[PDB]
Amino acid sequence: MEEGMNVLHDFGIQSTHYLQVNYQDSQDWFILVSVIADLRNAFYVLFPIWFHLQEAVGIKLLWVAVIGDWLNLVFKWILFGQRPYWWVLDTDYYSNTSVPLIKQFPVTCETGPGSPSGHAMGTAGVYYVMVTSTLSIFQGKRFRCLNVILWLGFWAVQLNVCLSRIYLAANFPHQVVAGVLSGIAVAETFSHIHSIYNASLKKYFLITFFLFSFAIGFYLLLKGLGVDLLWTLEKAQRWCEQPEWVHIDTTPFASLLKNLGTLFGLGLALNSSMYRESCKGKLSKWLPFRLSSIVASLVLLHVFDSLKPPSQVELVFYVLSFCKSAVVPLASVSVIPYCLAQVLGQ
Ligand SMILES: O=P(O)(O)OC[C@H]1O[C@H](O)[C@H](O)[C@@H](O)[C@@H]1O
Repeated sequence: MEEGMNVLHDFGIQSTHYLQVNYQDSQDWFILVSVIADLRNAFYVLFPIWFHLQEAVGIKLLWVAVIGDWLNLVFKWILFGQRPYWWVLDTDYYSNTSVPLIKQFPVTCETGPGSPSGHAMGTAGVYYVMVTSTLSIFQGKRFRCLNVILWLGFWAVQLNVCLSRIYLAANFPHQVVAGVLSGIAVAETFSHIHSIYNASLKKYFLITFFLFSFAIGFYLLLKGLGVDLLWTLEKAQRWCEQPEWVHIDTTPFASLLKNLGTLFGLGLALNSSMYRESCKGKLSKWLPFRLSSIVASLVLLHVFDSLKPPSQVELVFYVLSFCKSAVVPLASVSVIPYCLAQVLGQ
């Protein structure tokens, strides 16, 4: 088996070297592509925009994003998998030959296993939902041209994300291909599910509790058994160039809490009391109201994102991240429309 994964690793290293050497003027473009491809933008930009227009799309988008980031974590733990920025300096494969010279970037110090890519998986899962929903909405409200344009844009986005994750290292081509396929599969699976709407308040809590308990118990069971699931945190603390390039917000534990928090926040916002009576006469039916709601949500969420929880004790950071993630869907669905209604309603 060892002589089989080495071929894939060497192919990835050679591809990264070729991209980095023969394309040097596209560094900033690839960094920008890798920056605006974070899932943070799927909770702070896409969801507020898509919730106030055909609100059935926003709930599906949030559910797909959360379940995709839980499945990516769980399959990242078991599949293991290296990243082409510590493997180059740690392997003993490049003996009898010169080791290739690879370059690191302020974003190439990721902590975590990388067998399914997570940027590609999330981007595919979200943009497939968006494109399919738009095609369904504008279906004969010349369609072939729109179909071709939207699918071309989707595939261009996926290709650019793959090239970005390969150029800056931190991932192998088979990893990004697997991530794209898994994201598309998850998007389709939730495209054929109709129970995520009008769910009770007990359902959301039971679901998030089951996910958290499964993750924590699985980790504890393997840790007691003898294996170490958190092994990439030690290999990223030696081979990263600058010790300031690693952050705690990219620790497998942080993402899980940040996803459970936003799921619970969406549940609370949907099953609250202000949402059920947001309209008070003539409201929630006019374009100015919804456009102003979108603008206010975007501006206030962008301002509120600046509040960085203190990172001195890990438990405090985890709980504050949970609460801060829970705030955004609750404050974007229940509070801003209520304030706008009570101000410009009479
Ligand atoms: O695609 P990757 O390079 O593995 O990055 C994807 C991962 O980035 C962060 O570190 C988070 O832990 C995850 O929420 C995300 O899935």
